[PDB]
Amino acid sequence: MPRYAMAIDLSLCVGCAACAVACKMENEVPPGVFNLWIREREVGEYPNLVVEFRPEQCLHCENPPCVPVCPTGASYQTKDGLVLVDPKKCIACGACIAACPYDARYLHPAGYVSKCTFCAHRLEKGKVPACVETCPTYCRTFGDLEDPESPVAKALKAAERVDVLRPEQGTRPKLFYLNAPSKKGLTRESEVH
Amino acid sequence: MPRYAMAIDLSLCVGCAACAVACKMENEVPPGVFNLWIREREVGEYPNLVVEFRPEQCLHCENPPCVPVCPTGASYQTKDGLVLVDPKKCIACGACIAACPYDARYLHPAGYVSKCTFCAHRLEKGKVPACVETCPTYCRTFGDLEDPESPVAKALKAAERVDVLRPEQGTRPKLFYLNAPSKKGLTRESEVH
Amino acid sequence: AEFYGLPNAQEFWHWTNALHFVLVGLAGGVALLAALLHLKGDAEARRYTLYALMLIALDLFILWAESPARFRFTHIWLFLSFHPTSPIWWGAWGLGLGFLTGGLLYLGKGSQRALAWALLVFSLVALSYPGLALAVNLNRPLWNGLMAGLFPLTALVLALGLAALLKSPWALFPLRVLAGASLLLALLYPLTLPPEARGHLLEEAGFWYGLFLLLGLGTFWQERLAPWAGLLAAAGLRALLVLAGQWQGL
Amino acid sequence: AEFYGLPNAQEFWHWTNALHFVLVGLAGGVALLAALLHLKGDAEARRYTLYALMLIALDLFILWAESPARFRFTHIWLFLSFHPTSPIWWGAWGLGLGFLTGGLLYLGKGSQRALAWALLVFSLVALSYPGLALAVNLNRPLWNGLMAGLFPLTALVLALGLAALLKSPWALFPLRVLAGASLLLALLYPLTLPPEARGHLLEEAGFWYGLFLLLGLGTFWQERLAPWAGLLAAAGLRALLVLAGQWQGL
Amino acid sequence: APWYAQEVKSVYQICEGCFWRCGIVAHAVGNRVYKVEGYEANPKSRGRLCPRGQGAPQTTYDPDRLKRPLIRVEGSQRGEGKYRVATWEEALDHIAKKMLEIREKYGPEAIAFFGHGTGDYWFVDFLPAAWGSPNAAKPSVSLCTAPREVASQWVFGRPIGGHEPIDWENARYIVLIGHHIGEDTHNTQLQDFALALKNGAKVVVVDPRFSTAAAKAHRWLPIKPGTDTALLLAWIHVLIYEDLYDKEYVAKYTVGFEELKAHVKDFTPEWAEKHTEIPAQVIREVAREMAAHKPRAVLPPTRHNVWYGDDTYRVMALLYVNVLLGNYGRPGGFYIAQSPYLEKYPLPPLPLEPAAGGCSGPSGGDHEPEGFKPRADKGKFFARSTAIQELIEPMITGEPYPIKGLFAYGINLFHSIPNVPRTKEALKNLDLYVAIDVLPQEHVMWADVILPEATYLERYDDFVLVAHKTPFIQLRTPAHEPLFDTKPGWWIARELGLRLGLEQYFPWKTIEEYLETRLQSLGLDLETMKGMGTLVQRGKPWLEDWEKEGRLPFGTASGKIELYCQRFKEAGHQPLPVFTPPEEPPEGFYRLLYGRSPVHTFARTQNNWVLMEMDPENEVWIHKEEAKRLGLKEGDYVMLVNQDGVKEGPVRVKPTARIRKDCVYIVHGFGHKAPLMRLAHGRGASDNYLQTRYKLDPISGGAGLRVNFVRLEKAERPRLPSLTGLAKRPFDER
Ligand SMILES: Nc1nc2c(c(=O)[nH]1)N[C@H]1C(S)=C(S)[C@@H](COP(=O)(O)OP(=O)(O)OC[C@H]3O[C@@H](n4cnc5c(=O)[nH]c(N)nc54)[C@H](O)[C@@H]3O)O[C@H]1N2
Ligand SMILES: Nc1nc2c(c(=O)[nH]1)N[C@H]1C(S)=C(S)[C@@H](COP(=O)(O)OP(=O)(O)OC[C@H]3O[C@@H](n4cnc5c(=O)[nH]c(N)nc54)[C@H](O)[C@@H]3O)O[C@H]1N2
Ligand SMILES: Oc1c(Cl)c(Cl)c(Cl)c(Cl)c1Cl
Ligand SMILES: Oc1c(Cl)c(Cl)c(Cl)c(Cl)c1Cl
Ligand code: SF4
Ligand code: SF4
Ligand code: SF4
Ligand code: SF4
Ligand code: SF4
Ligand code: SF4
Ligand code: SF4
Ligand code: SF4
Ligand code: SF4
Ligand SMILES: [Mo]
Repeated sequence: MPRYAMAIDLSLCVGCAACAVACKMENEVPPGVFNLWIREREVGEYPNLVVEFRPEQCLHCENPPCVPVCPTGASYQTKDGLVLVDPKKCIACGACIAACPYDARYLHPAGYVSKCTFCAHRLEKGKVPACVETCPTYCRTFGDLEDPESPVAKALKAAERVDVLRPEQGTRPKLFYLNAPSKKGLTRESEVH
Repeated sequence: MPRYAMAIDLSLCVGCAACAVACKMENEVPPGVFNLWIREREVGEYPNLVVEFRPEQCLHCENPPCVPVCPTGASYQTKDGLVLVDPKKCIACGACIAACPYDARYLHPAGYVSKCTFCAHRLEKGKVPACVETCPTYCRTFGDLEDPESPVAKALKAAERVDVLRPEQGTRPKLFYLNAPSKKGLTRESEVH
Repeated sequence: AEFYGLPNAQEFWHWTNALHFVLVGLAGGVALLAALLHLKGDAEARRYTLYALMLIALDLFILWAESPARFRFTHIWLFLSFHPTSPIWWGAWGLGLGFLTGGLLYLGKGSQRALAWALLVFSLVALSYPGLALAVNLNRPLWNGLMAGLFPLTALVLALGLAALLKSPWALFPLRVLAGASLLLALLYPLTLPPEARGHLLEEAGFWYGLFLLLGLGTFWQERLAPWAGLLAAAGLRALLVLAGQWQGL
Repeated sequence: AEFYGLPNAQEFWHWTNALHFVLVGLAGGVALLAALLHLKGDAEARRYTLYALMLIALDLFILWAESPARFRFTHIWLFLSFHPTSPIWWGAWGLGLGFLTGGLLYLGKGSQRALAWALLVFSLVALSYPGLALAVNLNRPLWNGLMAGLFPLTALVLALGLAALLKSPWALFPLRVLAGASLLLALLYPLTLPPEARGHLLEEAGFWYGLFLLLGLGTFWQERLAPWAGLLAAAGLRALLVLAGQWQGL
Repeated sequence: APWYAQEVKSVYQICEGCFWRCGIVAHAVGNRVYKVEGYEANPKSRGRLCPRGQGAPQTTYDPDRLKRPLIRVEGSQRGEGKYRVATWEEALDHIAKKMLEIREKYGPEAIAFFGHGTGDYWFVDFLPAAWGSPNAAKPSVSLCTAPREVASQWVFGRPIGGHEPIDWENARYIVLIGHHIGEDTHNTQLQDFALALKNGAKVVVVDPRFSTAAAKAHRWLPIKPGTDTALLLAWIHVLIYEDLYDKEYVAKYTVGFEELKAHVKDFTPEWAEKHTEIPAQVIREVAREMAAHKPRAVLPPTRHNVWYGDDTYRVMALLYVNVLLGNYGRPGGFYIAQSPYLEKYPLPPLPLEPAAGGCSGPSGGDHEPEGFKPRADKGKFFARSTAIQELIEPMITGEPYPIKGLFAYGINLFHSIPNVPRTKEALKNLDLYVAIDVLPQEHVMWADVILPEATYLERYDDFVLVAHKTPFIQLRTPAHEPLFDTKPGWWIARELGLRLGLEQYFPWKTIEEYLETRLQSLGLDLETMKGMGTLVQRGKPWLEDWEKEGRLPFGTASGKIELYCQRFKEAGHQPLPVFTPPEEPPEGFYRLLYGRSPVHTFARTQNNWVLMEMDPENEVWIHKEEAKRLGLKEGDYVMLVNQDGVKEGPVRVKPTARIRKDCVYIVHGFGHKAPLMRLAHGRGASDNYLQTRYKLDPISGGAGLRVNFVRLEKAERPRLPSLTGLAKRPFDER
């Protein structure tokens, strides 16, 4: 009944990779694969140099292309907006990896697809995700989008600007980048070459 | 040698179609068609009500899809960045209309295709375009993008944010929108209902 | 939502053009039949060449009679320049040269197998350019890549459907193979679109679309309904995609 | 441009899932030959029905063999859930009901030639699903709408190529017709992509791409070159599009 | 082919697009103005122009534009549309003959003169007085500005004027009450408002509707309609009681500040929030923030003020807040506007001269024994201005004597005066009704004699003087000669003036003769005036410039803050307690709000193809949730029915939220029933045809319009001609 979301204030992100390492420890994510990673890009020339530190992970899209594509039904979207995988029905076919626009998904060495989970295991015991917990810069917030006392809700309200990766896709990403450092918005590789 | 562009401050635009009427008059654009129009869209409920006023017209794309697709060579891009039509070669096939992602062109009743000209007629004799001159609010700026002194260059340098329509086609528009009213950026019909 | 003035988002290609689209299909595909016939050395190669010439003439005549610049006489520029990136330019040269090539074939002058291979290549240019005249407009969500597949296969169902009404024995089998291909790709077409575009195709058309899909199934039933059904499905499908795909839409 | 950790942008369908793509082409294509040969009454309807059962079974083995989830036996769910939105789901049943149906037809029981109508339907589902399993991913620029057309055309080039090597009189001509349709759409494909997607395709594959296009031109020369040359072209293109399109790219 | 490559002739010319009268350059090629532009030196345009200014020239090249005089076929009813062409000579004789008859058995006061636009000087200010009728009026007085002009005359000794004196460029905090800037598209104030925003000017908008100006505001207060005086009184209370006001300023330039403090004792932000519906914290915060910025915090007074019957009180209160902030005459919001010096053309005094009243008896003293018959609306309200809407009754009942005969010089009888049925009864009963206009509107075709005026581009007009920081004088020169059988208003007035014994008035034989005399006075001639289109003179704007000279401006020597000892005495109340809870809409109904389209002027631009093509119809604004309970969606049409049963043609419904649930809003000027104006005929709903009733302001003659309620009834989409088809009719000067 709530709508779960994450917001990252890029004006404060320094791209130390604490959240990324906190995730790997908690969810014991295996070597070679990542639920969360950081992307750092410069937009250039001296008087006007800009560096964007951007953590990336499952955005738990509100209209996820990775769910419909699943033959088994292991890829499901929850009543509060988490996209999860039930490994019991997963046939490790990769259809969801093909349909995910963000590279958030991987094949776990135990034979099923995995990805960030919004720390489902903590959300039920009433705790905040591990990446949100460790953050030194206080730049990431979480909560129910519909509850206006939520740390995501209050941050979205305070942001000067709000962006999302590949909005042109169908998805409705529920991970919001707040104050993007470059005036043109979130950095893209086509805007370099 | 210059690279011609236009900048419109949306924080100042009030959608009084002055520019749209001035162009109609200056360029003798016949009745059922328009080189310039204003779109107005509201975003949101009671305590967060934003209204975006947006003039739309040829963006004189740097990578214009409306040029390669032309059979005759009527549709052409100038060395300074102007996209124009040599009516002497135009066969009114409508290929350029199919290819423009911005509804910027039309079939003029004289038998050829037309559209915003960046007032090439005034540019050549050292004047600024009709839309730019008649504008109570002073929200539009024009110039050579390469000259740090030109009014567009300055406007872009002083902007809080810069946006362009359908950036994901890869046309590289040369009509820049400054300081958009909504935190999420330029308004799209898809983010409605 | 509200405007002062209006964006120029109205239909630029009319019922008139959609007709040109059905015709150039016929034209091109009959020029392919005439080429392949001259190549087997079959006796019917002569009159199929007359027809491909007629349909080429009928198509250039309505391309010109429907042009807003029909009396400004600017089409000459189509032929005095080089625009390799433009489908319509390719189309003008394929048909045009394909009409000379097929002209000499008819008049037994300027060689004859070397002219039949030429007709073969120019008729592939003419069968190929329509789907690409649509498909290169990546801003129009309905004119996706399949248009480059749907248009060539459908131009063949038109030519073979015609050949079979004229009672040529070789064609009622290729007509069923190519009509099966066209109807399968036409049925999977909507499933290839982003949700909002499929929903737009279904609202604005479909019921017409779905009727053209059923229709074409009669190409596998009764012997003399088979070419009519195949002709009308292939032409209905071509015109419907041309009228319904002129949308930028968000 | 620089990362701490890495996006999971690694290839997800390897050379083994490119091999299955080629076999399900055959499996679905031959299952179509079989039902049509039934429906038509042909003496060969049996020979081809037991081939399609082997090709189908070979593929379903390669499908489980290459799955990292094999010894976890999770495939039973492929058959215990309803998931109409999923190309792969439709291919599990299309090849599963297509198997039973081909069994009840080879063991001459249950029912006759009302069952060849069901085999025809299931073979169309099996011919259609890969093509859409790629095209459904609108985030992959190379896997555009044409995949839904290039895969069914290419699966029949594979089935008719096999059929022609097992010297069936009927197979050569339709193989050279669908091979022409296949090769012409394959040529138009690059011209259908946006410039960055095409550039990616020509640097990653291409040669390989332009090789298999050239190679395929061999279906229109001699015999016992023909079925081979069209068969290597169809499987080249199929495997290369699965391999080169796993790009997300900006 | 393009006009700018073809030979051109420019001229300095005033825009008649609306009454702001911007200075413009007109570019003609032969007999046609292709382009018009603002110009730098001119203090109004400064190089820019609004949409209406840019499109204004097409009326001159409109195929339906009126060309010949016309006289009503004898025996045909006024309304029925039967006319026969006439000669200027014959039409002008017919009018004087008729006018003289009314004057021999009734007197000259039996002729009302209504008018608007530049040439209203001739028809409304000059001709009427030279003829002896006090029944001269314009809608910009009792249907617009009267409430604030009266409030201003009593509080300061000055007008607010046509170019309202706000020092926008130094303003730091601005409070707009119903003032919609960006929709109301007066050139210079758009420019200034935009420059204020630009320099970090934070703007507060009070309006029951989220307008364009609200779209640029730091705060939007969605006030319950007709409740602004309670919000103004509570702000007066916060600046006085929290002790935030400018102490010195009141001490040196203010009379009776004490009466105000005691009056406002109980009007607290909690008393206000109850009627206003704006939270009490917000009411407090807004007054504090404005006090923190003084003297550079301004509540500029809006122009259209007739809203409800109490109006002069709301403006008085708004002016007290400005006084309490110390901003009048200081850089921040009010500079002091002086009128330019251009000497009048020498003439005998006029039979009736005006009374620019404000104090010590400016009502009916000269109207009682003073010569022979007072303006016919003399006892209806306190103030002395003539009210257009009150002199209409005298034509139906013959009450205060009788008004047979009426002139309408460029004034929309059926769109600018409420209660259209009553106005039609009144035209029925008249002996003579003349209308001077350009297009065949619905009220021009009810006239005995229609006279076609020449348009602003084909005409010379007496100079335009503008009171300003730097007073200036503007001159308009023809861009080309009149078309068809068209004549300028100066010429039509003189021609009627010679026919009714007024030769001493109208002596000059030509307008350039007339213009050379006033230019002599200043030190120039006609050709030089044409050279520098506009003339700026030296004046004053602050209080220092006044003060150092040992003078102050006003009325009586110290702005009287409560504001007027002689109303108190014989009228009743001095202070603005009339917050007077407003009558509410009955259930099933909505209050009818109205306003401007950035691209259309009042009603007269609805046949303009360049402008109708930008905005072809109006659209009714209803809250999203109301249109939903009703069964209305985006593209639906609806009829508006008022509390009195009047229905207004099908209008498009506009279910997007930016409005309270109490209300509904439509742009004024659509709904024409005038078949001869082919592209304005049958489009949108007319607000005026729905404004059946009005609450008379008992202080400032104004007719409160926002007192009408309307309900929506589902209707069919309308079937109308194609606008492009009509817009394409070629213009032929025959
Ligand atoms: N119901 C309602 N009434 C209103 C208003 C409202 O919002 N609602 N607004 C009020 C206000 S604020 C004002 S200021 C007034 C304005 O009221 P008006 O000035 O009466 O308004 P318009 O509708 O422009 O009418 C102008 C008339 O003058 C004619 N005309 C235009 N140019 C010329 C010219 O050069 N010469 C001549 N002879 N005629 C010309 C036009 O054809 C038309 O007949 O109306 C007021 N009345
Ligand atoms: N484009 C264009 N511009 C013009 C004109 C034109 O014809 N066309 N005419 C000009 C003239 S002469 C005039 S008089 C003006 C008219 O324009 P204004 O002088 O600006 O008129 P207002 O009536 O103050 O403002 C209209 C706004 O008042 C609101 N309103 C209604 N009731 C209330 C209320 O009870 N309280 C509050 N706070 N607000 C309320 C409506 O919601 C609307 O948003 O514009 C002028 N400029
Ligand atoms: O077609 C299939 C593909 Cl591509 C994979 Cl990866 C799997 Cl596991 C299965 Cl079962 C089928 Cl049917
Ligand atoms: O295919 C064509 C189309 Cl669509 C047009 Cl509009 C024109 Cl003008 C020409 Cl010449 C050809 Cl070939
Ligand atoms: S903790 Fe914050 S700054 Fe560090 S990697 Fe995570 S998002 Fe970036
Ligand atoms: S890998 Fe697993 S979760 Fe992903 S689509 Fe296949 S079965 Fe579903
Ligand atoms: S980001 Fe990708 S993997 Fe995550 S929910 Fe969205 S589509 Fe699925
Ligand atoms: S929410 Fe949990 S699983 Fe997701 S990135 Fe944070 S710590 Fe990892
Ligand atoms: S003239 Fe200025 S305010 Fe008017 S539409 Fe153009 S940019 Fe906007
Ligand atoms: S319509 Fe004219 S400009 Fe456009 S592609 Fe055709 S010939 Fe070129
Ligand atoms: S805005 Fe239109 S005309 Fe201009 S370059 Fe882009 S597509 Fe071409
Ligand atoms: S720049 Fe030229 S074409 Fe563009 S709006 Fe202005 S006058 Fe029109
Ligand atoms: S404000 Fe606009 S319409 Fe009015 S006179 Fe000035 S330019 Fe003309
Ligand atoms: Mo007004």
